[PDB]
Parts: sequence; structure tokens; C-alpha cells
Amino acid sequence: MDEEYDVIVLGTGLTECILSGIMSVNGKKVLHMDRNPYYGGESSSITPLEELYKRFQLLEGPPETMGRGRDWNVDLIPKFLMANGQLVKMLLYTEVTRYLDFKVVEGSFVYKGGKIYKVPSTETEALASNLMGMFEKRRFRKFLVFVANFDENDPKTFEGVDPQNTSMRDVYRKFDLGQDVIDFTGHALALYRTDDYLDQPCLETINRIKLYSESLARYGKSPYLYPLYGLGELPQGFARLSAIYGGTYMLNKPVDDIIMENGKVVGVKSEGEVARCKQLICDPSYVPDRVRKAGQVIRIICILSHPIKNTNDANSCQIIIPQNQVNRKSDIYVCMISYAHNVAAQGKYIAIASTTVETTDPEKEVEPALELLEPIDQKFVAISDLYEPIDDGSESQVFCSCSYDATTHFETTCNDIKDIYKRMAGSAFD
Repeated sequence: MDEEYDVIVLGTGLTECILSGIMSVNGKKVLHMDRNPYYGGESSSITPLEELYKRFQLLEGPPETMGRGRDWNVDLIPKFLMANGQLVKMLLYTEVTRYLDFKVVEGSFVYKGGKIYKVPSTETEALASNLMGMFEKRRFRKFLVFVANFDENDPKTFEGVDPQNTSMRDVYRKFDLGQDVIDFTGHALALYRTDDYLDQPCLETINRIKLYSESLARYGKSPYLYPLYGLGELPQGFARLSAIYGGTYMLNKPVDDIIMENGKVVGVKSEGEVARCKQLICDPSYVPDRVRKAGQVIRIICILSHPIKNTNDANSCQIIIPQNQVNRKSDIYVCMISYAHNVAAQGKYIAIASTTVETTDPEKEVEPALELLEPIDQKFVAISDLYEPIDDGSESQVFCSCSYDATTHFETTCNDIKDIYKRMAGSAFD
């Protein structure tokens, strides 16, 4: 290593790679290291099918029926991007989009009463939905038109509501929408994880639903994007971006100690060598004593030889199960991709079910979701601990990221990246 760098990054997970790229684009001299022999950290991709069976201690290799092992690219933590979301804008800023190929996710579904239904975001879809009865549908149709016309710059578009004071609960009441419609609207449209929004000003929720509608994409597909060949393409594209700027990426390089003493600040020692830096970015595994355990998530990867039933034979999809429909305090998510996004062999599908652990039998908690996929060829169970920083980085200049939660989209990951950028640069990412 060189004698000095502006920033040193430890770990090649999604958050770190994105932050690294922004820094290089901003004119910083960066060193990026990882102790592992591969890219991705916790959010890595298993490139050959044989290896996945190995990582899960299954001595019997892949059966004949799974096809060509090289044609599989299994992400361990799959997540979709909202087309007009902020993460995509971060990708545009750096220009890594010059190396990625995005393909739209075919469908978006929600669970209600034991069955899955398409998520309606337009007036036409509302009127066609099997989710609601004749009269409620109509009321739902009014709701969407209200959201579609809302313009915070024109007080006439409000409907006697004060965007900054009227709660969303009052808005649901104004249209007389029942509990079941609220479950799917808050959770599958606005994309909240909890019901805390109910007692907060309505404005935010209005803009969130607007975002879903606007992210549209023709044919009536969905507002989600997923890269061809999977998420593994991101670490690859960024590494290529650093080379343009004269940045340095280094794999299989252990970190012996994070140098820092009095006013904290930093420096890093690897294989005897020491490199100086002004700021440091890292994931939790590099600073066990500056982190606290926030819980656990279960993720079960299922290999299927058939599309999920009750979807119109979708080649990829997002399915959300609100906590309330299954008597839980946390939602269950299921996302599926297949050979259509080039991550599985011809005719094969990959469905990943996830949620936050609440009981002493984590595998039982996911039964609701697994039932939807039933004839399952092979199952791979994985439990992870979640960590969050104790230190914000003010003073110390050590900026640690959070573990990836159970959600199947990038909202919370994007929030973390923005928070860290703010703490680092001392201003908001504009």
C-alpha cells in the first residue's frame, strides 16, 4: 500500500461499494480492502451451483435435473430497486449504470386472507381487483384519484386536509377504508414495515404512494428493477469504476488493527504495513466493540421447477405478507427470480422467503410463505444476526454500516448510505 489515502473502506458489501464509488467520483483518493477471497461480504453471490450445496454442508452434489451449474448465480441477500427510487439516482451519479443491465420485475403481489393478489395502484386496476368488494373498490378508486391529483403547492387539491397535521388514520377514515385495505396499502404500496405512520402527518405517505405509481413501467408490470446476472454485478462494476479514478481494490487482505489513539481518528495495519487515512468506512464485522445486536433474520432459499401459482406465470415477482394477516409483529417477504434474469438454469426458479425471528422455532415462522411455493425441489436455511453501530463517527471518524434487514427492496439500505454520507461530509447528499 501507499503511505497515505483520503479514505479506507473495509468490506465489499453493497453499502460500502456504493459509498466508495461516490467518494472516488467526488475526487477522493481511496483504498478499498476485504479480508475475504471474494466480493460481497454478507451480501455475496454464489456463482457455481456446486458451491451452494457445499456452503450448506450437503455432500450430495446438485442432481441431474438442476441443469448446468455454471448458469446459476445465487444472491444470498436478494433485493429489488424501485425504478424512480433514490438508490437508482445514486447509481446514476457515479455512472456505474454504464456496466449494468436492468430488467423489470414482472409482478407485485400481496397476501390477504390466505391468498395472494396483485397490488392495484391505478384507478383501472382498483376497479379490477379481487381484493375488495363492489362498494369498497369504488371508495378505493376515489382514494387513488385523490393521491394522483394531490399537489402540495396548490391548497385546492387538498380536500380540506392539512398535509402537515392531519394523520393518515384520518385520511383512511375520510374514505372509509377498512383494516384489510389499510394492511395492503401501508405495507405493499407505501412500503412501511410498521404501522407507526398511522399517527403521523399524511404528506409523507401520500408521496410514497405517488412514487410507486410513477415508477410504473409499461405493460402493467411492476415498479421494480433487478440486474441481469444478479446483485453480484454491483461489486464488479464498482471495482471497474475505481480503476478509472486510480483507486485501489484489494481482496484476501486481512486487517490486523485499526490504528487510532487519543482523538480517535485513524490508520490501518495489514500484514505489517501501515497506511494512513483521514476517514474510515466499514461493516460491523470489523469493529465488534463499536456495535450492538439488533436481532436476527431467517432466510430460506427455495429451488422450484414451476412458477408460483396464482401469479400469471410470472418469471419474477415480489410478494409481501403484512404482519397483521398472520398474527405477527413483523412482515414476511418473498421475492423470486429465475432463468429470465439469468440467475438460474433454463426452467428453474429461485424463491427466497425472509422475516425477523420472533420465536424459538424460526423455521416454523416461515410456513405461511413456504405454503405458497409448496412443491419445493430443495431448501437452504440461513439465520443471520443484525448489528447496528454504537458510534456515529463524529469525533472518531469511523463510519460503520448496519446489517441488511429482512425487506426485499432497497429503502432501508439507501437510508443507511445517506445517513453515513451526512455524518462524513457534514451535509446531505444533494
